[PDB]
Order: sequence, then C-alpha cells, then structure tokens
Amino acid sequence: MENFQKVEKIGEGTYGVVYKARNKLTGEVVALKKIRLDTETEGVPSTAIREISLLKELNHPNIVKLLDVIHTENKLYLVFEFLHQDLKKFMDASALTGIPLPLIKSYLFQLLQGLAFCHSHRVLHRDLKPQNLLINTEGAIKLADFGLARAFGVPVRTYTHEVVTLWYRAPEILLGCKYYSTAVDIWSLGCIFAEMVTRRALFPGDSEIDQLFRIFRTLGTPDEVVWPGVTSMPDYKPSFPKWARQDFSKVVPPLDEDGRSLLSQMLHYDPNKRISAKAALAHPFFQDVTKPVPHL
Amino acid sequence: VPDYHEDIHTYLREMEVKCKPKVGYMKKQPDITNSMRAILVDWLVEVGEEYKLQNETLHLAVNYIDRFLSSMSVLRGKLQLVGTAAMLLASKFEEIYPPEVAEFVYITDDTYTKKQVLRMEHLVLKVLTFDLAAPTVNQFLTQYFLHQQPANCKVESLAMFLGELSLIDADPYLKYLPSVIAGAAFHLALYTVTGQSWPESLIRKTGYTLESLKPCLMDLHQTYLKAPQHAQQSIREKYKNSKYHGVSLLNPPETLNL
Ligand SMILES: Cc1nc2c(s1)-c1nc(/N=C3\C=C([N+](=O)[O-])C=CC3)ncc1CC2
Repeated sequence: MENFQKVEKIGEGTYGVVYKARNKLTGEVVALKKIRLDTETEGVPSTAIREISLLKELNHPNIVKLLDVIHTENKLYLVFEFLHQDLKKFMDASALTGIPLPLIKSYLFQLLQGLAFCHSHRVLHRDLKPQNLLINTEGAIKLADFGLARAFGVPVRTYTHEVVTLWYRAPEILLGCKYYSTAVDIWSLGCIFAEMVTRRALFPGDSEIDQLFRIFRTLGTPDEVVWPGVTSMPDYKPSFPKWARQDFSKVVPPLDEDGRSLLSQMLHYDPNKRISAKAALAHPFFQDVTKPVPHL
Repeated sequence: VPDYHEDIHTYLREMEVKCKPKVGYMKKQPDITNSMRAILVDWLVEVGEEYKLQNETLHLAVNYIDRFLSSMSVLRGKLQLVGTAAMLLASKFEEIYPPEVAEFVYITDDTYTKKQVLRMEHLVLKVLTFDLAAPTVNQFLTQYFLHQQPANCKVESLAMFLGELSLIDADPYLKYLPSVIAGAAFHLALYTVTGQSWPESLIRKTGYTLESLKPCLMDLHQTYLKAPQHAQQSIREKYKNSKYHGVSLLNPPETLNL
C-alpha cells in the first residue's frame, strides 16, 4: 500500500468504498476497493470472497482486470484496473441527445462476449446493471462488480429475501422458481440494451408484483403456450390480468429489424427458449459491428 | 437445454488437475494422521446436518483442508480450527446466508475463540491464494445425472452417498480425481439399483471406459460393503432419512461382475 497514492473517491460497491489511485513507482492509475476488516464482524465478507475468487479465474478484455489483492491485518484492498466511468453516468450525460446506435451495438457485442466467457467458465453474474458496466475512452465496455456472482457447477438456488436489482430481474425469478440460470443474465442485458436505445429504464418496478406487471404490460401476460409450466409456479396467480403483447416497434422505436429480433429473443419468457450469449453473438444484428469511441 | 455444458465440463476437467491436493501429504505431517482426518471430516458432516447446509459446502470444505494440509504443518490441537475455518469459508462461498461466526465457535464446544477462527480464515485464504471455486465429486455427479435414461431418485441419492463416503478416507481416495470418483459412484449406484451400467453417452463425453474406472470402482465397492462397520457413521445416518430415499439402508452388491 505504500506505493499507492489516493487521488479521489470514485464510488461505493457491494462492500466497500472505491478510490482512483496511482502507482508512485510505475505510474499506472488504478481503482482501489477498500474493505474495513476490524475485529468482531463476520470476518471477510462473502461478497469479497466471491469477487476475488471468481474474478481471478476470468481473464478477458470485456471483464474488469483484478490486478492484485493486498492483504493486511485490519484491511483488505482489491486493486483493479482503472476505467473512465460507468454506463449509468454516460447514459444520463448522453440523455436527450442519445447514445449513437453504432456505440450501442458495439457495447452489447462486447458485453455478450464477456457474458459468454463467464457462462462457459460456470460463473453467473446475477447483478448486471448500468452502474456495474464500465467504459473507457477507447470504446471498450467491461463487466464489473462480481460480489453477487456465483459459481454454477451445482445449480444456484434462489434467494427469496433477494438482495438483487429488480428492474433488471428475470420473470422466472419473480414467479418463484427454485434455481437461477444463465438466462437471468441475458434478461438483464436485454433490458440494458432497450434502455440505451429508449434512453430510459424498460421495467422500472417498485416491488416484485409491480415489476411483474411492468413486464406483463409490455410482453403480454404469459400462458402455457409461450411458457409451459408458468401457471404451476409458486408466485403465479390465475387472477393476474390477461394483457396482450405489444408490437415491438412501439417499445423500441429507433431500432432496426435485426435489433428488434435480437431484443425479443433476449426477453423471451421461457428460460429454455431464451437466447444464449454464444447464440446472440452469431445474430445478424452484429454483422456490421464497428468500434466507435464515446464522446466522454 | 445446454449450450456450454461441454465447455463447463471441459473447464472443470482443467481445474480439478490444478486444484488437486498433494497425494502423499499425510506421510509428511508430523503430528496428524488419516484417522484424525476421518474424525474431522465426519464431524463436518454432523455440522452440515445441524445447520442445514448444502452438500456442496461440505465437499468444498474438505478440499480446502486437504490443500491447506498439503503445504502447512498442523498439530492435532489445531486440526479442528483448520476445519472450522474451512467450513466457514465454504459456507460464505456456497450458502445464500451462512451461519454466523458465533455459531462456528459454539460448534467447537468453545475450544477456540472468535478471534482465532477469524484469524485462521485469513490464513486459509492466504495459503489457498483465494482460489475457492474448486471442482468436487458432487459437481461432476450433478452433470453425469443428465445422462440418466431415465431419471431415478434412488440412483441419484445413492450416487451422492457413495461420493460422500470417499471424503472420509484419504488413504485410498486422494489418488483419484473428483471426476473419476464421481464416475465410480455413478456406475455403482446405477448397477445396484436398476442393473444398468456406466452409459455410452458418458464414455464418449468423459473419455472414461468402464475399464479405466475399475481400480477406483473396486475401492469404492469395498468401502460400500464395509460402511456399516466403519469407525465413522455420520454419513450413513444422514442418508437414512426419507429426504435421501433411505439409500444407505439398501444392500450393496456382493460382486460387481467386472
Ligand atoms: C463499485 C465499483 N467497482 C469498481 C468500480 S466502481 C470501478 N470504477 C471505475 N471507474 C469509475 C467509475 C465511476 N463511476 O461513476 O462508478 C466514476 C469514475 C470512474 N474503474 C474501475 C472500477 C473497478 C471496480
């Protein structure tokens, strides 16, 4: 820690405060995530245990690079590579003007490559949201904050007292299924994709029932035909309203046909029919993907 | 619906080779023995049952212990402190909400303090270089189950039972990789219950001929026969419950016909 100089605070994660810092010896600018580890608590928090272990297995351009873990008596520091800012800020700053389509398509392509890498190395992220996605001045976007990430060598069980986002939560989780799957991450990335295009959150719910009704009123109320088993799920009720699927052209106007085809395959109700990250990368939407740079 | 099961099974086969405990590590331990390890591992089974923990949490804790005991010398009075620390870390990694540290101290009959357990946790992390996502027999067995034709609850619960028994005895089962034990376990459950064998689907996927599984299938058979006489009984008692379809009451085959 002697070699690092704290420049400024850049944020707060799922366990500690984060600073921008520079290596006095090499010059490299980093992001120092500091967790206080006094005496009496529960020890090293589980969020830290998972982020460190999973993240040091994952080496990929579209996943934040954990550079070093500095280990002391009363504090634990995680040294990450520094990125310029997060998506949420870039969205708010690019609100009204809009994020250019080519930069949207580049970003989703890169996010899908990172997600395909995670899933093939049995890692669920579970918390994909604009605040957790980081961008730099060169046009890269990277998956970050793996505190709630789980290894799914054995199926990952559902929380109930949750602790996740909402907004970017998959419908099968809201309807009470027992297990997570890689489909919940693709649902989140679909919502973010729609959000960059419409410049606003797709399903901004205030509770679980409020969140379901926001999905329902945009994609229609699911039945046995689109999603067999859906009427025999714990949190499903036959009193739910019977709404109809709206035309995708009125939900994401500024999107071409290839784009709407993709978004609709990412927001498929049935987790089995929902498109995988690997499959999405082969989609015609990404046939003309370029690498533009943001106005940052 | 898969798409990367093959990628995952490939990657788990890479990782188990790297996350493997040193095979002859107990000979180089001055104060501790395989029999002491058997008591520790068995106590952890009872801790799992008492605290309603996942069967995977158990498998990961044993892996942590075996890796930690591969590079650090430990005296008998501290072996339980290593195991408690291992279980606390496996609980933080695999459980949604792990038991509090206060609970992990109470299970030790106040042999250790909260301070010591918190300190061991930190030492365990340092020795293992924060590599906690280790492949387990339990993991491979879950994948192998997808190649059942058809599914059988007794086969699944029996396979698990035999997989947990291998955790108690380092004396043979540290020379086999988790995937191989999982294979032996899977065949022997299949054979005892329905008379079926280690399927063709898994021979092509894993590359393990029934003949390659034979050495391990022999040791596990004896263990299954000798189980009711073993010094350690926590796993048999655990798998007598109706939630595991009473698979431990079942009669082992007298021969295997290999
Ligand atoms: C909770 C968090 N985890 C990380 C964060 S934030 C992180 N952020 C950044 N970059 C910045 C992020 C922001 N921001 O608005 O979150 C602002 C300036 C820089 N750069 C690197 C990281 C590393 C991982």
